[PDB]
Amino acid sequence: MIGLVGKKVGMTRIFTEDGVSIPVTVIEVEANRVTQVKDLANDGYRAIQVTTGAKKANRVTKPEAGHFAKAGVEAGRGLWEFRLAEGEEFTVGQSISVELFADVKKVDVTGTSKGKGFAGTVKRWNFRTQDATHGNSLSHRVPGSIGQNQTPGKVFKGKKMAGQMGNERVTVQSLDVVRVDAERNLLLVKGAVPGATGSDLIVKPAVKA
Amino acid sequence: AVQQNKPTRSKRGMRRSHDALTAVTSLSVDKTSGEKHLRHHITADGYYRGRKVIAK
Amino acid sequence: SNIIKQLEQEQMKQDVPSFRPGDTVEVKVWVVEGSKKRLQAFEGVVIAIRNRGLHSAFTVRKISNGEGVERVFQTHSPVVDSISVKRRGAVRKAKLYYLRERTGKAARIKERLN
Amino acid sequence: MRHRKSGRQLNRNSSHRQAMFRNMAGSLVRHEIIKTTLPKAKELRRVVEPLITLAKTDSVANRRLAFARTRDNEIVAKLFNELGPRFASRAGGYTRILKCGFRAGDNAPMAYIELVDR
Amino acid sequence: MIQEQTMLNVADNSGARRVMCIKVLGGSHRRYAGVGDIIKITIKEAIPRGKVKKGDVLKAVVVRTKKGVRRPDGSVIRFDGNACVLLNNNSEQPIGTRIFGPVTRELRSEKFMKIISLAPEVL
RNA sequence: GAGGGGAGUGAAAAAGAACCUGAAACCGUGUACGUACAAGCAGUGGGAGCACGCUUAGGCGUGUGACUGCGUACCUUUUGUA
RNA sequence: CCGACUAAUGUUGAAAAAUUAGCGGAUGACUUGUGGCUGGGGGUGAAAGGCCAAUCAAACCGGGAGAUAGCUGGUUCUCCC
RNA sequence: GUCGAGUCGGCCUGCGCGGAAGAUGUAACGGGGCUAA
RNA sequence: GAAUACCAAGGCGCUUGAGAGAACUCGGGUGAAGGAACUAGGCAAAAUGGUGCCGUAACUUCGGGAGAAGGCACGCUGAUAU
RNA sequence: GACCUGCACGAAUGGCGUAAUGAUGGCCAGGCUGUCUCCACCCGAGACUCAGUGAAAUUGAACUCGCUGUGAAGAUGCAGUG
RNA sequence: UAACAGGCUGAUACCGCCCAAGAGUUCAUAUCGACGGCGGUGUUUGGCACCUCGAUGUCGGCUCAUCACAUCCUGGGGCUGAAGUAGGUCCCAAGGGUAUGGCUGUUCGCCAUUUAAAGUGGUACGCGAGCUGGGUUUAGAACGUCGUGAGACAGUUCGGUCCCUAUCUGCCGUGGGCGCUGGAGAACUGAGGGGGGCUGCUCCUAGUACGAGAGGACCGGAGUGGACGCAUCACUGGUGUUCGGGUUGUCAUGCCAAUGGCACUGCCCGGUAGCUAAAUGCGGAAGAGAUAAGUGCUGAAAGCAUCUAAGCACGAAACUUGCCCC
RNA sequence: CGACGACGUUGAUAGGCCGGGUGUGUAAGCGCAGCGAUGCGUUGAGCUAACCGGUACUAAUGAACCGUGAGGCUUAACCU
Ligand SMILES: [Mg+2]
Ligand SMILES: [Mg+2]
Ligand SMILES: [Mg+2]
Ligand SMILES: [Mg+2]
Ligand SMILES: [Mg+2]
Ligand SMILES: [Mg+2]
Ligand SMILES: [Mg+2]
Ligand SMILES: [Mg+2]
Ligand SMILES: [Mg+2]
Ligand SMILES: [Mg+2]
Ligand SMILES: [Mg+2]
Ligand SMILES: [Mg+2]
Ligand SMILES: [Mg+2]
Ligand SMILES: [Mg+2]
Ligand SMILES: [Mg+2]
Ligand SMILES: [Mg+2]
Ligand SMILES: [Mg+2]
Ligand SMILES: [Mg+2]
Ligand SMILES: [Mg+2]
Ligand SMILES: [Mg+2]
Ligand SMILES: [Mg+2]
Ligand SMILES: [Mg+2]
Ligand SMILES: [Mg+2]
Ligand SMILES: [Mg+2]
Ligand SMILES: [Mg+2]
Ligand SMILES: [Mg+2]
Ligand SMILES: [Mg+2]
Ligand SMILES: [Mg+2]
Ligand SMILES: [Mg+2]
Ligand SMILES: [Mg+2]
Ligand SMILES: [Mg+2]
Ligand SMILES: [Mg+2]
Ligand SMILES: [Mg+2]
Ligand SMILES: [Mg+2]
Ligand SMILES: [Mg+2]
Ligand SMILES: [Mg+2]
Ligand SMILES: [Mg+2]
Ligand SMILES: [Mg+2]
Ligand SMILES: [Mg+2]
Ligand SMILES: [Mg+2]
Ligand SMILES: [Mg+2]
Ligand SMILES: [Mg+2]
Ligand SMILES: [Mg+2]
Ligand SMILES: [Mg+2]
Ligand SMILES: [Mg+2]
Ligand SMILES: [Mg+2]
Ligand SMILES: [Mg+2]
Ligand SMILES: [Mg+2]
Ligand SMILES: [Mg+2]
Ligand SMILES: [Mg+2]
Ligand SMILES: [Mg+2]
Ligand SMILES: [Mg+2]
Ligand SMILES: [Mg+2]
Ligand SMILES: [Mg+2]
Ligand SMILES: [Mg+2]
Ligand SMILES: [Mg+2]
Ligand SMILES: [Mg+2]
Ligand SMILES: [Mg+2]
Ligand SMILES: [Mg+2]
Ligand SMILES: [Mg+2]
Ligand SMILES: [Mg+2]
Ligand SMILES: [Mg+2]
Ligand SMILES: [Mg+2]
Ligand SMILES: [Mg+2]
Ligand SMILES: [Mg+2]
Ligand SMILES: [Mg+2]
Ligand SMILES: [Mg+2]
Ligand SMILES: [Mg+2]
Ligand SMILES: [Mg+2]
Ligand SMILES: [Mg+2]
Ligand SMILES: [Mg+2]
Repeated sequence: MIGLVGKKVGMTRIFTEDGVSIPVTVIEVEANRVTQVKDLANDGYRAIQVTTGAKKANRVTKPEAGHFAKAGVEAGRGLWEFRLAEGEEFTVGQSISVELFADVKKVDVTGTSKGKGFAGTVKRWNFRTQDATHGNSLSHRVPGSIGQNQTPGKVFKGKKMAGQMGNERVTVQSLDVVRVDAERNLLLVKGAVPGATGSDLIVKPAVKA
Repeated sequence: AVQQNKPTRSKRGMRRSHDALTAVTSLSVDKTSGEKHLRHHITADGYYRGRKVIAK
Repeated sequence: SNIIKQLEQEQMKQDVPSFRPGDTVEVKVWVVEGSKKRLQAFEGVVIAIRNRGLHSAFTVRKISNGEGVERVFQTHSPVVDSISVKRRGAVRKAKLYYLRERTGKAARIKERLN
Repeated sequence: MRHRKSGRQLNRNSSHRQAMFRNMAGSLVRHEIIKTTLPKAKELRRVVEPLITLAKTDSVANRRLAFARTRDNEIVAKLFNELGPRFASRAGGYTRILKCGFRAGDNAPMAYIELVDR
Repeated sequence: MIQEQTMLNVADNSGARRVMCIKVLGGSHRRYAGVGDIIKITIKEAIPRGKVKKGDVLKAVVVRTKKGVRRPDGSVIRFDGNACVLLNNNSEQPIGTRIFGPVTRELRSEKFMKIISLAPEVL
């Protein structure tokens, strides 16, 4: 099943009648405009490419503008692709809105996780700290050993060490759909989703179900 | 920790392959005084975007 | 953001009485014991108030059956059926955490005559 | 990480920064134009402009608030008697920063910061 | 939020006054016991003529914690101290006949209905 | 200012006082060729291509060296050393 | 003021023994300035082989002196048998 | 008593089968591959 | 009090600066719940901390132990007393 | 704290006690805590970037990969291979 | 030319197998296996002296691991002296998982209390240019003991300096160059690589099947946890020297009043955003393919029998996918 | 650090400014009561960072720079 591109508005709660507070991420899903349909004959696979939102005209380059104009669709802020299932058909220029999730119980949400910059092994990999005291010399958050001896005489590939953390694609799976609000272009899902307020999100019906 | 072998002049040059300075691509011309200046900076004679901002 | 403020405004209680730290309040909360739902009162001094729109909260301290207990209520939660001020207290701080180290006479709060 | 945080440390402690910007706001009010490093000029906006906004409303309490900041009654007097009136109809942006190259001693990026109607 | 070495007050008349958690039961590397959780204890102080003696090793169920419990609406209930009710090591039923101070609805279970019945107040 | 370019002296200033000759290590600028899918004592045997130049107009000379066979420095000490 | 019990730092140091937080003595067998005396198998030592000019199970400088070294290293152009 | 071409279990011998678990990586033909290579 | 804090007289900002606001190191501040479970060892850190008064055990060489332990009061204003 | 089976105590190279004293050795408790469960955030000095100055140990020469094997018997440099 | 580690060896050690006296009511072979026999590993105790004495830091802890499988748990299976429950024994299986404390320098061990389980080994008895430095193994001192004595003792006791700014390989991240054949902006495909893969308890099926009873299931389903991981900040909280306040000493702004500086942010009480765990969402799977041990169908060679030779079907956390990231 | 994303007057990119929120907890001044410390009123006052909604006041300058001008050979399938 295809998904939709939205935007992380933020989190709030829904109080139910029986006194449960449901933490929800509010996702603004404006209409997704189909900009290109890809088929097996021309592209080797079946997919739709969509756009959403809007971009200032002088920020749209002539190549991107020609691509939008061929679809007869106003320019959105980006282009995202969704693979098509067997019973799935779409037309160029078609608008797809958040009522797509009207009957969907659970969704997978993909965003770009917040960026922690250069992270140490303690933060990045949950390495334990060495002694704060008891004689420890300059080695309180340092990684410890990184290998063996002469055998093997090298560090193994994939060794956990300090480095860039976050600012990467992350998917959180099978979040409850709390509410679909077609009039306000809003999807509320229970729980946290990746990324900072205002960032793009990709929402698809849950793959695990 | 220190080298076991003397690095070559070749390796020294390869390392310095990123050390070259970059010249300012273009200077700007004040519309009133006609003098050259760094873009978004005032001129030597106290002009910015045609206005005599600083005297003396 | 306007979107989230709309979503929260639609959920907010419109009948919340005014109260201040140091007031004695009685909170009636729903308790479900089987298919039976009934109201249970929790009465004590307000030692903290968090003013945060739909997410507003307040903390009530009481000595109950020989034990000090604090309950942090979510103001706009349907679990809270009603709030009523039993006594206006006169204090000067926003947060009355110092009362945690007071008992009896040293824990008294002057009434706010107004 | 410094997400959403505001303010430059400027390789100083807070008390030093506070004193420095008190002095520098005094100098800008006195001379109406000063040369400093670009980052310091950008930080100085956030100190001087609220002082002018405060000076727009002349009262004993506002003069005392201006004195608690500034600690200079000549500066306070200039604020309330001249700058507030001069800027009475200007909604913010009482200062202008003009980049002016690099310092000889340390290649520090430099700028003039001036009052907009100087 | 009780762990090994935590001292607890006693909310029953079993005769113990102070006990110490020596194991959080019910899981490998399990760190903490909360309200409603069963711990292994040693009695560190006890009144002269009670049903239990200093140095006995037995079980207890935590019934009050400073960390407290959360409720479905997000509210919390916190207590000024940590307290437990001593349980027979095999049957895991209370040793005492009276329960002191308030307890919480988290103890409403088949195993701890007796504590709910005896408690003066359930929060 | 330092330093330099001229002018002049001188047989000579590339004898200018940081001064006869002015080697090598080491560091540059210029030109030719090679070099960004390629694994190791860096050479050696084979070898295309490019550039420059040669009195017979023919191949040759000089420089470079794609690709390819083989190939673990030297001394010392040792039964024996990459 | 005289010391130097613990830790961290520093360890191509700010320093060839320190800095910082703590620590001991602080009218005494105390501590300090100036000058004096004891000299190398000798001095001096509330004694650790401690100290005797960043040197101590025999100071430093010069001399015997090129001690001796059955040990280690090194030993320089070519070709022929 | 019943079917119509062999049946049985000892020996000697050629080639093979099991017995046969190890640590960075195939890793006990130098490799590819080979039923002959 | 020659301690300490802030100042006077007086003398100084320590002869590289400017930015940034990663890991990690150094020197510090604070920390939910727990409270020595850390570790060779409470190393380090945290803690105690003043004055007056009340009160203070075994033991003892009759001096001590002892500031044992433990506890109470403490600012400001007015009067007693311009 | 006892027992005595003192491998191998013992009476001025003193025996056994001993109040007081000790930056002395061992053990236990109250308090206290980031010592720890289990780390989080923060303030500063470095680390990072720009401008100025400008070291060091080491160094046969280097066109300085992994693996399995070989081999002066633990290989970037040998073989095969990735 | 010894002590450490490597190397060679494998007597010794550990593991496996062969024969089967006998135990096992009966019955060698459910389980065990005498007297003897044959191997595997490199794994203990050793042997040797090949590498290093112009130096290859040697116990234990900490941090961080990585591999083997002779498997501790979880998974699949045969036999049982397997009624059930729970066991024994062997086979397959390395995906993931696989205690915290008291004592002691300990490793180990014993002990307490957990757990589904608390695996066994290799990796310079992995890891000190990563930490420690309690132990061993300098100089001080003392005891016992030996010695006439200087001194000595894998006997004991109290004390006792752990350096290195990373050139190369490697590894975690992150750019610059050129290439990809006119140049450019985008969206992709997916060769290939990495991550992930754990599990308890409760309830139902069912007090059923089994069983004289005591007890008490398979198969299948439901919920809720421990540990781990990813994200996030709505909630609960920490921090919050950039916000507000209280307060001690002092100095100043002429003074009063009001303020500012300094004293660890002077000391404190609160606390915004952000960052964050103790906070709260989510995950491990299902399914599919090909299999292991194992079970079979049909079936001759060998008129029978036979899961196998021809053919055909099942079969596990291993393998290939499915899920996530590059 | 490079990098990556947004924005550059046809503009909400940042600062300021306006409104709000949040936090602290009733400013200053004046008045009243009290011999006074102080209390009370004006007053939930004053102040309020990194937050939310807005706003061209300030700063994001016209330019300039780089990058080119129809893109190899052969063969095949076609279009002429
Ligand atoms: Mg970031
Ligand atoms: Mg730890
Ligand atoms: Mg050190
Ligand atoms: Mg440290
Ligand atoms: Mg070497
Ligand atoms: Mg460089
Ligand atoms: Mg910001
Ligand atoms: Mg600096
Ligand atoms: Mg200060
Ligand atoms: Mg001249
Ligand atoms: Mg001559
Ligand atoms: Mg010359
Ligand atoms: Mg090439
Ligand atoms: Mg290739
Ligand atoms: Mg070769
Ligand atoms: Mg030899
Ligand atoms: Mg050789
Ligand atoms: Mg001394
Ligand atoms: Mg000191
Ligand atoms: Mg004394
Ligand atoms: Mg003294
Ligand atoms: Mg001696
Ligand atoms: Mg000396
Ligand atoms: Mg002599
Ligand atoms: Mg002689
Ligand atoms: Mg000689
Ligand atoms: Mg293998
Ligand atoms: Mg002083
Ligand atoms: Mg910092
Ligand atoms: Mg630190
Ligand atoms: Mg602290
Ligand atoms: Mg804490
Ligand atoms: Mg606490
Ligand atoms: Mg405690
Ligand atoms: Mg311990
Ligand atoms: Mg431990
Ligand atoms: Mg200490
Ligand atoms: Mg302290
Ligand atoms: Mg004796
Ligand atoms: Mg005698
Ligand atoms: Mg004696
Ligand atoms: Mg520099
Ligand atoms: Mg190479
Ligand atoms: Mg290798
Ligand atoms: Mg090898
Ligand atoms: Mg050996
Ligand atoms: Mg051996
Ligand atoms: Mg020999
Ligand atoms: Mg060796
Ligand atoms: Mg050597
Ligand atoms: Mg096996
Ligand atoms: Mg595998
Ligand atoms: Mg799998
Ligand atoms: Mg243990
Ligand atoms: Mg203990
Ligand atoms: Mg080792
Ligand atoms: Mg090991
Ligand atoms: Mg070290
Ligand atoms: Mg090492
Ligand atoms: Mg000695
Ligand atoms: Mg993987
Ligand atoms: Mg928030
Ligand atoms: Mg808080
Ligand atoms: Mg604070
Ligand atoms: Mg403040
Ligand atoms: Mg005053
Ligand atoms: Mg001052
Ligand atoms: Mg001062
Ligand atoms: Mg048959
Ligand atoms: Mg405001
Ligand atoms: Mg105030």
